[PDB]
Amino acid sequence: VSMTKTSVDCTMYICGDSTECSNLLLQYGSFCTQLNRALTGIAVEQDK
Amino acid sequence: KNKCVNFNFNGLTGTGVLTESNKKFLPFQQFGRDIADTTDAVRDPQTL
Repeated sequence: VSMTKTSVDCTMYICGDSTECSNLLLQYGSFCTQLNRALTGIAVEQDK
Repeated sequence: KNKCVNFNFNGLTGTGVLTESNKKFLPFQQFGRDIADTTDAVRDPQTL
């Protein structure tokens, strides 16, 4: 019926312990938040 | 330990929370890599 609840951080996932990475990642805008809403949205979709 | 701090050991710069794991660094080993091939463990070069 549903999957296992998980919470993957977009910042740490794309940029694992890197300062310059996060500086360029923030330039992309809300794509980081969309990654969280995407993986979380799947979990919420399974809850639906 | 148990605090977010900036590390600098043999050029392996980064930011993380220091913890004590079961990693047995040999006298020749410099630093440990995670599944993503990124530095997740270092060693004090002054004293083992």
